[PDB]
Amino acid sequence: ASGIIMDSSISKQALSEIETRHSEIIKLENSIRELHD
Amino acid sequence: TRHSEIIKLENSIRELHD
Amino acid sequence: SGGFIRRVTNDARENEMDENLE
Amino acid sequence: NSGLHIIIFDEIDAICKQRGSMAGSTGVHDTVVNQLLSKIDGVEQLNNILVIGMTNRPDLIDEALLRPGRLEVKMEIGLPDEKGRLQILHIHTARMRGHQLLSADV
Repeated sequence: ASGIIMDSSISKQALSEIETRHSEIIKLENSIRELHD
Repeated sequence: TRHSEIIKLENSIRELHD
Repeated sequence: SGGFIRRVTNDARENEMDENLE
Repeated sequence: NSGLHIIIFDEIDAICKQRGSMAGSTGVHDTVVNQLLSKIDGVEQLNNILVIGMTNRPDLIDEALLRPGRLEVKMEIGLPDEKGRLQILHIHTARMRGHQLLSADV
């Protein structure tokens, strides 16, 4: 009964979903800053 | 739902400005 | 209108954000 | 005009065994040797390095590594003889003899 072995591993970047689009909220702050001005 | 809320906020802001 | 941020990232950072906007 | 860089492998017979002996043991044990060989002396040339290796079983290391130009100076360190033993015993009893902690009948 030959046995006792090993292995190697790899990975994958699964969080492909973009996030930059929802982070460009600056313009709304600019408009409300103008309102407060 | 994004479009409705964003456009509503823009309309309110523009009306307030004018 | 039921939310403002698409929770693609999950995590708490999004949740609070949404509420504030509302 | 560059300085000098020193590398000290320890127990080099643990990652540098003969190629094709165990199918690289799932591959890594062969690519490691190939990378090391290609790096010590390759198409590009270096002239400011020095590699020192130690081992107790010197007939297992890959032959393509123990050639002139890669590891030239091979040395064997063995048990000493009477004069060597006297010198070794002299080295390790200097501090005592300095401060008079050693009896005069030794």
